[PDB]
Amino acid sequence: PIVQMVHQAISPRTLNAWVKVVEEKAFSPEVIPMFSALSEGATPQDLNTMLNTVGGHQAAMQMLKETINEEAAEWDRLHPVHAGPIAPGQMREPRGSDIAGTTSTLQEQIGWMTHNPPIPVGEIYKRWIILGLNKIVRMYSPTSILDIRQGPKEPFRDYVDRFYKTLRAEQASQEVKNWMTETLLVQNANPDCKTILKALGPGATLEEMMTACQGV
Amino acid sequence: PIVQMVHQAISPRTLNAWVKVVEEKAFSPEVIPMFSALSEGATPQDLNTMLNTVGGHQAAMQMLKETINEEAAEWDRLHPVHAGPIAPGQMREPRGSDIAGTTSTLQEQIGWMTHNPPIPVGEIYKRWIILGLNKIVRMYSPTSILDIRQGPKEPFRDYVDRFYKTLRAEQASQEVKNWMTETLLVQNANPDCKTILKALGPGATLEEMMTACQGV
Amino acid sequence: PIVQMVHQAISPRTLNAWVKVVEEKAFSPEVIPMFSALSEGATPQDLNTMLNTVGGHQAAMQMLKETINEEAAEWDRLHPVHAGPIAPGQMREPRGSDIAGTTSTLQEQIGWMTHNPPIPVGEIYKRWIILGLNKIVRMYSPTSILDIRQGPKEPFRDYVDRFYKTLRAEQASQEVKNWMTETLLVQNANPDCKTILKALGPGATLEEMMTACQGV
Amino acid sequence: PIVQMVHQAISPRTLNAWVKVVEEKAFSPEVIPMFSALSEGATPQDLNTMLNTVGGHQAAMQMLKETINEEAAEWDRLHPVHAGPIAPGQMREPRGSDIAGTTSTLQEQIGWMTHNPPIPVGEIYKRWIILGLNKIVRMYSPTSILDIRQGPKEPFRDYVDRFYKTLRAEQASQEVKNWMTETLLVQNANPDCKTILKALGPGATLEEMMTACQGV
Amino acid sequence: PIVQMVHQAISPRTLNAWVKVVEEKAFSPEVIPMFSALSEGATPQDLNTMLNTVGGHQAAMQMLKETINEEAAEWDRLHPVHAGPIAPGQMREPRGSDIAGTTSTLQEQIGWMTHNPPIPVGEIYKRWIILGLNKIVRMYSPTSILDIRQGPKEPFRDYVDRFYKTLRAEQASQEVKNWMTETLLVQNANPDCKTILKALGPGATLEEMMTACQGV
Amino acid sequence: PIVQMVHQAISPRTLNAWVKVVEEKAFSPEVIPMFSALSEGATPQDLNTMLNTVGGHQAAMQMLKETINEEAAEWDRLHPVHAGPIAPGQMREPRGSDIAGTTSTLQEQIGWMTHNPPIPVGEIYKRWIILGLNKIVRMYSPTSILDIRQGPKEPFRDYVDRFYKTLRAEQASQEVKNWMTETLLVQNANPDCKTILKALGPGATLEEMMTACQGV
Ligand SMILES: [Cl-]
Ligand SMILES: [Cl-]
Ligand SMILES: [Cl-]
Ligand SMILES: [Cl-]
Ligand SMILES: [Cl-]
Ligand SMILES: [Cl-]
Ligand SMILES: [Cl-]
Ligand SMILES: [Cl-]
Ligand SMILES: [Cl-]
Ligand SMILES: [Cl-]
Ligand SMILES: [Cl-]
Ligand SMILES: [Cl-]
Repeated sequence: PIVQMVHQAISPRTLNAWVKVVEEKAFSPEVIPMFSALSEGATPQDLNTMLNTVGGHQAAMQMLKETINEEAAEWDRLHPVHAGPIAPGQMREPRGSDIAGTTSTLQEQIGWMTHNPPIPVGEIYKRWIILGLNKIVRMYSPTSILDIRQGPKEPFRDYVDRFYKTLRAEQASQEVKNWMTETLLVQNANPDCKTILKALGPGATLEEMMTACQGV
Repeated sequence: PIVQMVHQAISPRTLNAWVKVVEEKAFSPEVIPMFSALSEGATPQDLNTMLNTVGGHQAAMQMLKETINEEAAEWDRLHPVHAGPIAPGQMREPRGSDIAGTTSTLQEQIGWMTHNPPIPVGEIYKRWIILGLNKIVRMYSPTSILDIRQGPKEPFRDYVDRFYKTLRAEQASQEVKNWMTETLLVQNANPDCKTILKALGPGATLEEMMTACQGV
Repeated sequence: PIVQMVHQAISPRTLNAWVKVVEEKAFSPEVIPMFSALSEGATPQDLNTMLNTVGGHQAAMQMLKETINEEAAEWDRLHPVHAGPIAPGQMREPRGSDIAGTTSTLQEQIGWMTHNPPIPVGEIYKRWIILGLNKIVRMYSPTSILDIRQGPKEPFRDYVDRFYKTLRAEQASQEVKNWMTETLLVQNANPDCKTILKALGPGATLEEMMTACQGV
Repeated sequence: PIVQMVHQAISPRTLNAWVKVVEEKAFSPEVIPMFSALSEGATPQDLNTMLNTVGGHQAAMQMLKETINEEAAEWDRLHPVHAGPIAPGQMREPRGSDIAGTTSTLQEQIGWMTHNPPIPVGEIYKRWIILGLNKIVRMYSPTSILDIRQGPKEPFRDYVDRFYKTLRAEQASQEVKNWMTETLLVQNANPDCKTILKALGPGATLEEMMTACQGV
Repeated sequence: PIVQMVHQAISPRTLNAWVKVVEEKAFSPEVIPMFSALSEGATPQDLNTMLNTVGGHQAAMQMLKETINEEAAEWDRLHPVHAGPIAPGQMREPRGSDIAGTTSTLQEQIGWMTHNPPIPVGEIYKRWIILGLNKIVRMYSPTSILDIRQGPKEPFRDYVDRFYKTLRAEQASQEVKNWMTETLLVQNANPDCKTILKALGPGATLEEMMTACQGV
Repeated sequence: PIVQMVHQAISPRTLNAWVKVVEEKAFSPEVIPMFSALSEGATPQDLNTMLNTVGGHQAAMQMLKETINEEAAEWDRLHPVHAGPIAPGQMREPRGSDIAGTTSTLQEQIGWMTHNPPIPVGEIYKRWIILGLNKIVRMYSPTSILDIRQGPKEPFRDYVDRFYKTLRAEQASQEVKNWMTETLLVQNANPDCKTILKALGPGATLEEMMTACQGV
């Protein structure tokens, strides 16, 4: 990576941490923030390193490649490379494959990221990767948010855990996710607690809803 | 984070330490000082990282979001953003969402924190988070301080452990907590030790109270 | 902490090390040097961090608070704060609560410690804490030094281990501890070895005493 | 290694990490990116270190030596060393054995890598090593891509895992690997899912293919 | 410690390493080089830290105190402190107790070690400690070198291991240890191997002696 | 050690790593590259540290001492120390014992290594140590290369592992080791595979030989 801006190689325990995360948790939603955390300031070389060191899950890793290729193709459409000799004081325009690290050197990647103005190929490629990770996470989620219903003897707290866990893996914008909160959470509660929450009105906090069905 | 003031990415073992803390201890009172300890000099990006890497406990994490949103809304009320072009020498006013890291870049967060005078968005957001963590801890505490009573054969030392453990998780200011100490501790002791402590008078130290009921 | 004088946040494994020490060894005498070791150059913020991250032992932690408050009250008595506007070139007088970190900022704590002449609030508060730790250790020691007596078939070496272990936790100055060595050690040995040591005279080293009762 | 350009010795946990990788995973495809990751900025001395610290697998390590010798011999053919005294301001031409580290000193290796223009002996030798590692991985793969066929009750997702796992270890260029994807994957699926995928047409993504055979 | 010359606090894992060494290996000869290794550049404060963090073994730790006090008393005899006001440009003469760290501050210890000419109180105290450690190791060794005799079916290699292990813990100068090698090793071998070694003559290497009795 | 050229103490986990290597793997060939790896830039003090921290194996450690003494005696023969006062601008000539670290200070060792021209006592002593380590490894190898013969049902790959493992521990130059490869490997294969390899001719690679006897 590059620390704020001097270049550094990816650390053994960063590498190891990422490997263990995928081994232990597969593609559970929290893996993605972990990935981003472990890739702060990462060059495409470091990002590819993290991806390539994953054994197994090669259907997902292939899916991720395609997503990255789609995003790369789109970048090329919007940003066409122009014919001409790259002047002494300047550096060339990056393609999608240069951003994905496959067709660019470490020094070129360092060049784009540090040069003024900054061309953050690390952070661009990272967004493409996270995009592909979301597609995987969402596909690899077994349950739908519509199916999360509170059991008759289930403590509300456990139902809310399942609800927002499943919600975290849903393919939905924030406005849609807002609708799911205000509609489904109360709708799919068990009869006893459902009554209790309906009596609070449709503008009570989760704290208030959780403390309300705490006894029941 | 930023070390005293050069920017740095959050370390693998900081990340891992925070993850294990929540796994092992859930939301026991000591988790909060640990959080603060592990987030010293943290930017909103680093703070969000720590929060987002938590798997499970999504009812609490959602509660935390709402608290953060409430604190954000309050910040906006007190600090209204003004219309105008941000001059070359200056930086824009942060909103609550910029402080919560959701609508601000890493560079902007670095900008506010390092610029003179300092606009410590890291430390502001951290207070909001700790506020929300307290709401969770206090809600997730099973016992009330009123219910902590010494068993007939219970060593005083173990009763005082339970008392100040439960006290640590109570929703109460210091003055109220002072009242609980001077009132309940002696009140809820077992008959034999209760007599002993009453004889010391109402201005004896815990050391004196503990050593007094040490034999009994 | 501050490394010799640039400020730094407390490390994950410092934090973790302190936590494990208390978990594994409770308040055994060696915990205190460990605490001091792990808190070298620590600010009050770092010291409070270490204390607050302890789960359980809240009777002791409360005792420690009172001791710290007593030492704070005493500091205020000897050092009264004066009325007046703090000039541009100067910094305010610290109270006991500023030294205990509860009423002072990190920057103020950094200010006092680095400014010339040095006002070492870190090292002052640390002494108060160690004072309170001793009160706990000594109270939480089950045995008295008077009760350490050598068994009839006990190897002297094991008796000396028990003696100086129990001695380490005693409430006694060095002169009193010197008296205990020269009086009790030989006095409370078993008959066979007691005779042997009496024959050496009252000015023989522990090495000489241990090697003398090595065969017996 | 050399960090961007100051020289450094290879770290204990880099060393250990590489050792454990080979112990745990033998020569599974992901070992190679790990090797490269752990050898970022490595000198030939550091590269030889990593190779020599491997116990066992000495048939492979010998194979690797031969590959390295072949690449070394080829370098010498293309780059013949010229007779003459190396001037004060200059440094000598590296042979293949100098690149492989066997006939060059650490200082010479540092010299070539840092001097302008750069003579990256570290990165050249690394390519030769990775070349030899591929020969081993590919030879040590038990299965052929032609033999990966979906079981009648096998979830497609598991079949795609096996397919792209085995594909990763194949001796094939990208164009050949593209042909294998578009030809064999669908061809060797089980009857029920095979029909489903044929109906999508020959330009559907893996995401679309995987989600299509998700129910079946 | 002080790294070559900037001051630093003792690291968590240095501390922990020393603690585990004593727990696992007690006072086996190799502990002493480990101690010295872990205390490279250590101030008396750091040295006392390492010693004080040892739980158990308090007979030995007390023995060590006495040795340190003896060495301190001897230093004072040879180096008497003179009466007079310490000038602005100078620093005071250290006593034995200042060297042992008990009566000197960290800054004074830093002062003596860094000032020109150097007054290495760290390295002086370290020698006293190692002196006391040897007394302990040698006392705590169960066996004498005279008692190491080769069993009739014992492989010579195992006998030489026992011999030089026991030799390492002996109270003897190098000349005496040389005599033990050339005299006892061959003398105390078993009849079959004893004959073999006598035939080599009295100037053969251990390699030659070990390879000679390898078959037998 | 000294990092490229500022002095540093040997790290806890370097120390620990070396200790574990000897505990786990004794004197298996790969230990030697590990030693060298862990001793990059090491002073004689650091080298002695690593050697002295080994518990057990004292027959080997004694053998190593003798080898070091032999190499030291040889250095003294070739490099005789001259009589005269060492001038202010210069430093003294090192003896073998100064190189082995026994009769030289840390500062002298730093002096020789950093001064121009460089007198690399660290790297000289290291060669002597590795020389002595080879003598041990080779002596402690149970099997001869002549005795490695392929079993009738043994996969060739396992036979080649045993061959080059045993070869690695042999006392032989590269030319002799080349002869062993081209002569014995094929000679000592089992009848079925022996025939197969003879048919390839006497200039086929190990890759070709291994892939040839892969089916058989
Ligand atoms: Cl790869
Ligand atoms: Cl851009
Ligand atoms: Cl997230
Ligand atoms: Cl502000
Ligand atoms: Cl707290
Ligand atoms: Cl003061
Ligand atoms: Cl080797
Ligand atoms: Cl080149
Ligand atoms: Cl102590
Ligand atoms: Cl001196
Ligand atoms: Cl030693
Ligand atoms: Cl030389």
